[PDB]
Amino acid sequence: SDAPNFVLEDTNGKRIELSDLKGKGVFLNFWGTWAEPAKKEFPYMANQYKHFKSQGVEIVAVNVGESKIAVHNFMKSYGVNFPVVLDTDRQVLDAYDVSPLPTTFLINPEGKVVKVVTGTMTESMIHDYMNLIKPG
Repeated sequence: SDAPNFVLEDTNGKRIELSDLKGKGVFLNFWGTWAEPAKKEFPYMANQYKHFKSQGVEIVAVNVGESKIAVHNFMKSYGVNFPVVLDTDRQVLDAYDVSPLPTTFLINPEGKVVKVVTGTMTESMIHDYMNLIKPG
């Protein structure tokens, strides 16, 4: 089931289009700084990303319309090492029909959504999901 495309700037004004990431598996995570799960889970993700990045899985944590500073702070606080983008006026969110928050979409290399993950993730789970979508 096809994944709605989008273009947002990450947190250094750098333009990211979802369809550019064809070939790679995409851990598409929707989040806000208020969500207590993302405080638990971002360190897990940064940790698994050390492993999975060069296996061809990519993470795109789409923050849900918060200001640039709020995000940068949260990123620093939780040692983020992975691409975060800003959905400033919340359109991508609506495009994706999201809530709960967080919500993760697992997108395979062809670009279809293989699993919608909602609620809580163990690092253990995060790892499995990253397997579920990696190219090899």
